[PDB]
Amino acid sequence: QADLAKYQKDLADYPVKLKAYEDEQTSIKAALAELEKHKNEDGNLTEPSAQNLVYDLEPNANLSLTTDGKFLKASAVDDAFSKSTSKAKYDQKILQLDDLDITNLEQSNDVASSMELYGNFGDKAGWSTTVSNNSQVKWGSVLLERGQSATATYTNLQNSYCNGKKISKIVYKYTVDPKSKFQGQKVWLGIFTDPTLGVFASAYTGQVEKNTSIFIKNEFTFYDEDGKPINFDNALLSVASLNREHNSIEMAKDYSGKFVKISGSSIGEKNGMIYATDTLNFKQGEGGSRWTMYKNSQAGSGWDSSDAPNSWYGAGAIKMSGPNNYVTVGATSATNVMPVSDMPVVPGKDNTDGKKPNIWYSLNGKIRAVNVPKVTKEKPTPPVKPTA
Amino acid sequence: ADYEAKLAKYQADLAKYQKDLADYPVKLKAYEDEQTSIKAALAELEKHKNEDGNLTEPSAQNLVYDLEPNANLSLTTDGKFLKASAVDDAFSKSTSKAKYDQKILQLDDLDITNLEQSNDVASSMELYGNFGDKAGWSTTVSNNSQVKWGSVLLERGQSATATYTNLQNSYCNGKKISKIVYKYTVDPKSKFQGQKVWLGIFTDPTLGVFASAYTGQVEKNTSIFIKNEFTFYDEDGKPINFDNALLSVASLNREHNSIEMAKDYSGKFVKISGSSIGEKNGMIYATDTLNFKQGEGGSRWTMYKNSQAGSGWDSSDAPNSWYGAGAIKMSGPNNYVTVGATSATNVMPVSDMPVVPGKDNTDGKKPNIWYSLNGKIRAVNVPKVTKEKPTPPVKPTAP
Amino acid sequence: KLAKYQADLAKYQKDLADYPVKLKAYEDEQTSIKAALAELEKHKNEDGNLTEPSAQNLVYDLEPNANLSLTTDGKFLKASAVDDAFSKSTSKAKYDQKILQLDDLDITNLEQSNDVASSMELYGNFGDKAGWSTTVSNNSQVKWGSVLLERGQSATATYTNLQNSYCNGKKISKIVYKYTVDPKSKFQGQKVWLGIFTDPTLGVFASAYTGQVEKNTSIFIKNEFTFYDEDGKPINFDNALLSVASLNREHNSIEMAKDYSGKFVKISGSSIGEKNGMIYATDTLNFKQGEGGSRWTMYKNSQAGSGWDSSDAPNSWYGAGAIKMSGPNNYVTVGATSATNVMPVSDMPVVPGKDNTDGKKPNIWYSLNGKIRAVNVPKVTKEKPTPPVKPT
Amino acid sequence: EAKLAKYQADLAKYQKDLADYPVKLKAYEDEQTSIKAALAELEKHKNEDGNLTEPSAQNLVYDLEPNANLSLTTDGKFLKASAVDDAFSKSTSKAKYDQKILQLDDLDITNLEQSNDVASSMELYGNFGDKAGWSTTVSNNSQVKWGSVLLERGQSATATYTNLQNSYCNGKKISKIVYKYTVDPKSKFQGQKVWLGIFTDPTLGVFASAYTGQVEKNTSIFIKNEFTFYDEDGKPINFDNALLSVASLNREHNSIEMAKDYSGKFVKISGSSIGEKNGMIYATDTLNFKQGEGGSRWTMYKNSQAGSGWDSSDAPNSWYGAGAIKMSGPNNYVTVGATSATNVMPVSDMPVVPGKDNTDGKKPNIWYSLNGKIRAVNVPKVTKEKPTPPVKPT
Ligand SMILES: O=C(NCCc1ccc(O)c(O)c1)Nc1ccc(O)c(O)c1
Ligand SMILES: O=C(NCCc1ccc(O)c(O)c1)Nc1ccc(O)c(O)c1
Ligand SMILES: O=C(NCCc1ccc(O)c(O)c1)Nc1ccc(O)c(O)c1
Ligand SMILES: O=C(NCCc1ccc(O)c(O)c1)Nc1ccc(O)c(O)c1
Ligand SMILES: [Ca+2]
Ligand SMILES: [Ca+2]
Ligand SMILES: [Ca+2]
Ligand SMILES: [Ca+2]
Ligand code: NA
Ligand code: NA
Ligand code: NA
Repeated sequence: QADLAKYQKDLADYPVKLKAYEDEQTSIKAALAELEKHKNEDGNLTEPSAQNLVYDLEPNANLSLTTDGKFLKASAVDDAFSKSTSKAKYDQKILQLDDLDITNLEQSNDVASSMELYGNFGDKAGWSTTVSNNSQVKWGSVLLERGQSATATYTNLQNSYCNGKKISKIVYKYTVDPKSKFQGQKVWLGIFTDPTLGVFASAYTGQVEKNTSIFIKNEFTFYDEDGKPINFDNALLSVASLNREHNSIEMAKDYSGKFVKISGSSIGEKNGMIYATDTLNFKQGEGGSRWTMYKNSQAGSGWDSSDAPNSWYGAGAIKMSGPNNYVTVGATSATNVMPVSDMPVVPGKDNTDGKKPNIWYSLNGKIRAVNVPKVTKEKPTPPVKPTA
Repeated sequence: ADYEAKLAKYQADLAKYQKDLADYPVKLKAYEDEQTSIKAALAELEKHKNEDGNLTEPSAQNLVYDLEPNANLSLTTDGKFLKASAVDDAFSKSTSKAKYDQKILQLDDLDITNLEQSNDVASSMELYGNFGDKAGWSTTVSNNSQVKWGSVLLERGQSATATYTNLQNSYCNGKKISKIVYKYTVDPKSKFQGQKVWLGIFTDPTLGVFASAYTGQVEKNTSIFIKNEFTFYDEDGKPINFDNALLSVASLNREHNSIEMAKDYSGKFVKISGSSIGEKNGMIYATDTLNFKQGEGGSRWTMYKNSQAGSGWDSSDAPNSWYGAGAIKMSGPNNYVTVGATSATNVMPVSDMPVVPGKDNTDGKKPNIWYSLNGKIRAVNVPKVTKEKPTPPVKPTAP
Repeated sequence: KLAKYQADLAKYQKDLADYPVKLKAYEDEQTSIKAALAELEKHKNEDGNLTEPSAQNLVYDLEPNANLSLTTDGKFLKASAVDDAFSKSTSKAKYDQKILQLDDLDITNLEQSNDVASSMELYGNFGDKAGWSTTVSNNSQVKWGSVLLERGQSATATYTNLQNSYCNGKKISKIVYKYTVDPKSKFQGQKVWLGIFTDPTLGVFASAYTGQVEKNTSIFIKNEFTFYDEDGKPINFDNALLSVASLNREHNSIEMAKDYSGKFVKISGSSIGEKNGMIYATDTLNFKQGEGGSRWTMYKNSQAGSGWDSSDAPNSWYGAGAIKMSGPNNYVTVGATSATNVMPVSDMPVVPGKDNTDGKKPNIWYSLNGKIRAVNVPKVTKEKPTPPVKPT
Repeated sequence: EAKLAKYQADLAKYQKDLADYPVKLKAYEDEQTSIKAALAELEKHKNEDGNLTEPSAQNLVYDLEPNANLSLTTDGKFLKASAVDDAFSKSTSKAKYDQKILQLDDLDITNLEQSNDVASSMELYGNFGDKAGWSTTVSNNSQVKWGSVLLERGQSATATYTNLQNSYCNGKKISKIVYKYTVDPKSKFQGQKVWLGIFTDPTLGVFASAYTGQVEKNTSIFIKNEFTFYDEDGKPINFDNALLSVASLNREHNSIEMAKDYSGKFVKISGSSIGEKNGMIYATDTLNFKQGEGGSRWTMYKNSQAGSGWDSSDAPNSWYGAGAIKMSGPNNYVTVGATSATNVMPVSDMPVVPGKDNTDGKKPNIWYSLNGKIRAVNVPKVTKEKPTPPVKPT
């Protein structure tokens, strides 16, 4: 049919595609050869590896959402943000997600028929958030009980590829782990339209909680332009911003694939859990922490930043394969993880202090090790000429 | 005994040392006199810092970088080079065709859909503009003055790197600039509906770049943003560490429905007194008024020249150019800034916007922008630092 | 009470000692005033002279140290909020040059709910803004309290701590002055910012300006005032001359007074006259020399006689008139209006290059005081003294 | 025959004037040559300490009039020498009074506000008569006399100075000066009255005080000065680029002495603390009270330190606290006063002196003078008028 003109163009373009593929392969192999000489230096993967999951930022993605919980009205999200422990920041045109008291989301009058978006856009453009400051973020919100879930279909992806195949759709299921130890009965899930931004999960009702935890199970499958699942092939899933304070541990567990250590990172694997195993990582000098997670006077501080060079201090990876992968990410009181005997002691700070049962987390391909070569080009197949 | 070759070397170095030593007092006196003049000028400018067109904090300009019409441009990219054939063809069709048929290259009317075919791709950069068989044509850049640009087609995250050489008039803190390496990257946060961006990178580095995602229709809630990372090099190919250099961020147009801005920049914002341009939330733009038409949206002057006094401020010759300009004080060898255009609704709510009768602030805009980053600071009477403090020559030791 | 019949008798002794001096001062001031009026009757039709010669018994020119108290049925505005509004929108530019440009203030940023205060707060080029400039009196210090009013709403100002002002020789100790937004004003918004200056002779700035000029627009403030003496007793004006000044008329805008007690008094040669119960530039503009029949330019420039719109300008009278007033309670509405609201385009002066239908900002600065702009008007400062009474 | 005698005496007076005309003309031409050479020389030193930035001669010779006679009118109250002396003997003043010192800046004017303090005519007071040998803060051991008035805001006193002996303007002898002092209504002193001590020597200026014994925050006293100079014939003398010395503008950490609302143009002395900003002449950028404090180069009172005592009438570095006003025309004016620093600028903008509160209250008083004693160095004086040849009587 008219297939022969697309064959002509594909054939004219095949040598360029092939040379690009071979050049990138050459560069990747040279980069890995060099990285083998620094694999035990700070910020490097201990086992050198390329990244074939190019998946760092999708700010223009469109989000669709199903749930067996309740959708929340954007009105209700706004109202809850305007009250209780968040109200202060709300009055300074700041959306403080970790201060949101979800008690004001639990009325039945707050429930919507479909997902509605909220964030620092629209009539709140120019506000900033705790997620990306004044960069614009939008999220749909659901209210879940233990065991209930929300399924997010992200489309309109523009920058993400898997071993050179374009990722056109991501279907992600967030489930509230029933073994979570939060004192409340509901969880607010703010699912960002950008899938690389992950989710904010909160059972916070305005007071801190001892021996508490919130854990979200994540099951995801990636799809190409044909709606065909993409089988991961030693893809590197970035698990980053695993903060550990003196009284709180952010961790991942129950995951497919193999933990991948970043050399010099506080994050390691112990008893099937990925977290800061031996030191804190909140403030320099406290509990063996090398750097401060927020920015201040000290050099190397502010590592809990997406663009921070020493981001890797709070990050690790998971080597994954297959089309369906999963991992549970959450926050838990230190006492749930280990006895107080085993804990680092920080002068003036009680390890038994309560913590807010909330967490912001994301799972993407933005691996935090340095000089990780990306696999962006697929080996092209020769075009076939159509039959007349 | 081949200590004769070293002896000839030593003797010619000993004559060059003697000439350098003969010229050192003159160089030192010139440097000290320029320092005296600059300090007196800054002391004088401190008395006008709250008057129209003056820097809020008086400062000298040690980045002499306004004019390089003869520069040579080489270009790398991870996108696709565009043939001059293809650029011409795209200019000859669609929303651009009209002006093309009047022998005018209207860059902001170019529909880049006719640049997205693969037969349009070249293996190396090709130049296009109002020269050759199009000499005498007009462009929206410098009217009929001759301009040339190379073209690339990039997706989000892709980039083009421009090496400008053959520089003739540019200096930084008195060190002559011999090479500029400049990387233009398509910001993935751009909100244009397409997937491609045409970059026209002008051979004159002071002319900046034209970026366009325009496909023939305006777009609501749209934006195009280009990240710029640059390093300047001297005669020896050694990077030049900026020392409070003033990078002019100029012609930041704000219409009723669209804002041109700079953000994510190294250095600190430098205000021009009375300018529409200020800084808010880490972005440099017309924060509180428009600057398109006198009387519309609080703007003091009209950007195009007409009957009204002070109009045509969006020109290079315009004495009130500073009305649409600001600066960035920068230091270090590697500097960066993202410049772009975005629909007003992306920046602030309609509640907060200036109201212009008869014009919808939510109107779509073309996702394109022309911008340039140079040393042509638009404040008035800014003294230039042209002379570098000389080091005494060292005597060579005999062989 | 036995001690007071010695303090009143000691204060009587001094009152009796100065009564001859007070009486001599009164009688010569009377002589000088009568001679001045006799002379002025010979120039009453010369430029800058009152058409009907008259003395000024309202000494009321400058009260920079007066204290201002304020009630309202509108909303008080926080000084913080006023500052914030000045820092934004059409004023921001001048604000960043340490200038408070009152006629450029976009009052939309005063209409938020946090902007309201429980009591009047002062703002101006004082305090942490000392050394700043205003469009009111340039580098001189001015302070004003601010309210946000709807049509028909009002603010009442009590000025005390007056130091230099007198009425029929009687010292003025208190002025009560009510500003009301005329509901017939045609501005496009629903709110008006009132900046009421602590110096009552500086009047008020009224603005409905929202960042855009407006066609067929107007802002009008009703003024009802009563003056009080030391004993807190109202003072009955007796042909007092109220100066209605700086009535600017551009090609598209007319500043005027109307609905006033008393009778208009013309200054000979002034652009200002009375027509259809309104006091304004009746026949010519007064903005630029040669434009619309205007003799002089209101701002200072190249031309002789320019800069008439100044307190110290010798030809200020070109934009001023008077109102002869009597009684204790007087009133007048002052405002600005688009020329199209006053007369058809048929009747308007034609200025090449300028559209008479151009929109204008719905704001105005005005003041009503005793600084009559006619020349050589003798002032009545001395009261005829009453003989003291002896206590018993 | 009765008028042929007058024609003969006019013919001898013409004969005399004609005999003196060549000498007068040669003297004038020689002084013009000397002044032009001096200005040519001064232009090469115009940016050195103590020099006028734009070199100029001084044609207002007006330094010293100790024998001048003063007459005074007012719309306020004349003060008796009785009352001035009594007030000097009491309150914040009394101490210095007991050591035979008249300390004007310590005078509590509260004891001038009673009614038998009032006189029908000006009366003089000072370190003369039974107080000869006393000291004043004006000229210390030199004899000075002043008449005193009590004014409210807007009230004024007009001084006619005659019997002038040493002062000239563009070569014309000054025979009379009429000078009006008005209390600026914008003054912020807490009081309601001002004492004006107007010295018989017009070059000594005036002392203005609203001081009632306590310092005042956010305070100010300002006196408006309007003056016209007259020649032998009673004709006003039209100034022609005369230099009016605006001097002793002291700026402490909490107080600024300044001039404003002036006819003419400000003239800067190179290296002086005094400059012009927003139409006001004062120490614009540094204090000038004590060396090292607030950027001040020298100490205003005399002590050990070199260059100190600059606030002196003879001090060679007088120019450190001085500027000038180039004036023309017959009627000139300027308002001089003292004001709390907070009235001029925010504390943010103020020079910082450790241990000293910039918001401290100050006494609302000031001594100032406006004369021709220009404090820049080597300013050539213009003493000779171009003479006109006499005309012969008929
Ligand atoms: O790395 C992070 N998060 C920084 C930690 C943080 C910052 C501020 C807080 O207020 C806060 O609670 C936590 N964020 C990120 C975002 C998007 C990504 O695509 C991505 O790959 C990583
Ligand atoms: O240097 C320039 N560039 C030309 C701007 C322009 C753009 C598109 C056109 O179509 C056009 O005609 C002109 N003029 C300028 C720059 C910076 C300024 O702040 C400013 O106020 C004026
Ligand atoms: O002296 C005043 N008021 C202040 C002067 C002024 C300052 C800034 C302005 O923007 C402005 O409009 C007016 N009234 C006056 C002056 C001149 C007249 O011809 C007259 O009739 C009244
Ligand atoms: O010499 C004078 N005026 C009299 C000095 C004086 C004033 C008040 C006193 O209380 C006092 O004791 C002495 N004027 C002057 C002096 C020094 C200067 O640097 C300058 O610019 C001007
Ligand atoms: Ca975290
Ligand atoms: Ca532009
Ligand atoms: Ca007016
Ligand atoms: Ca002094
Ligand atoms: Na975040
Ligand atoms: Na251009
Ligand atoms: Na005014």
